[PDB]
Amino acid sequence: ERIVLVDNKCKCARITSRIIRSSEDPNEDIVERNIRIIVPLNNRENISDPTSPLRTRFVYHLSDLCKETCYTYDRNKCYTAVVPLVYGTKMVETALTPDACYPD
Amino acid sequence: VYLLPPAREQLNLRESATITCLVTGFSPADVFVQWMQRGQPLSPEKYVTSAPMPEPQAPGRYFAHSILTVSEEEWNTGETYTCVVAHEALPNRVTERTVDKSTGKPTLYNVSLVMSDTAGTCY
Amino acid sequence: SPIFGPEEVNSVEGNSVSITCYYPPTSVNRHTRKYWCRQGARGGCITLISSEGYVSSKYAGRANLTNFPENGTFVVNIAQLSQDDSGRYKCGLGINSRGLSFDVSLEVSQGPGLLNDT
Ligand SMILES: *[C@@H]1O[C@H](CO)[C@@H](O[C@@H]2O[C@H](CO)[C@@H](O)[C@H](O)[C@H]2NC(C)=O)[C@H](O)[C@H]1NC(C)=O
Repeated sequence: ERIVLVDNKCKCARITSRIIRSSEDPNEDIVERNIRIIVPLNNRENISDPTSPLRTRFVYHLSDLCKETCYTYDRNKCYTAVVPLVYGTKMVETALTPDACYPD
Repeated sequence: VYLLPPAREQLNLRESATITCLVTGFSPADVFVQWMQRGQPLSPEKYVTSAPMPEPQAPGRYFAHSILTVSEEEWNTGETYTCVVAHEALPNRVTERTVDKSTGKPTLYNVSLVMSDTAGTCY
Repeated sequence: SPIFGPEEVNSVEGNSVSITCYYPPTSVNRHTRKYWCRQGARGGCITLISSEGYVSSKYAGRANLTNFPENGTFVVNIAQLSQDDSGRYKCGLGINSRGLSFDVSLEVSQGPGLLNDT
């Protein structure tokens, strides 16, 4: 019944809303803006370079994302960082998350 | 013109609530004052008011008061009770002010912190 | 919410059962965990069988789980039911902690009879 104002899958924010149609009094209703965030406290600040510090601040200018440096691995679109391997050197690909980088 | 809602102490025996249309800081004297209620002036018999009392501190200035004994529910339901002041020291010579329950009530808000209590509900 | 399966399934002891749960046929859902978990009044799914191979210690030989990415499906087969299996369950994918999942109810009852007159 709620109305997802925003669902930002690379900040794990989700502003919904729902008018709490009150007890059947006159129009003394109050609309209601649920919010929800799942901050990781595990990832980098360069989400796609696991050679950086972790994170401390998590800033949500909701104005900005009520409409690109956002910090959760989105499930569906996957990432990578070309990484050297040595068997001689070779500068070669990776797949920084599995089960989504599957060329299928 | 000011206005102070009734004392919470009054709102514990739950009979009557009193409102103080304090008027002050003005000159000259002979201020008439009336109480609106949604464009409806109350009778002057409904309320009571002073005469312009000479102001102690502000020297060449006068002040007065008025009260009205709104009962408990009769204030507890909205009914903003506008208080209007008639004088000659104003651009349009008149002013009015009003109040309700919710003149303040500023942002009461129940934070909650939780751990170690699996409630079987999502988040 | 995007997972779909049968709400309640009933059978009686000694029988087999086979449950199918559905997911959108995208790349990840064709290539990631599926699970069957059991909750209770204690706050948490305990995993019973997984698509990665692990089978619960209490479910060894009893059941298994297979995925048909082409059907956009994964199937759960349970055999040798008992009355100790009746409770609330969930099919789902990915990490158990989130809810990319679907809730299932299960009720097992004994095989009646013994009355040759009926
Ligand atoms: C820091 O992040 C930026 C962008 O988030 C990365 O910039 C590019 O990332 C792509 C990813 O495939 C690479 O192919 C490019 O070569 C990167 N450009 C540059 C100038 O590095 C960047 O790689 C990240 N930091 C590091 C050290 O990789």
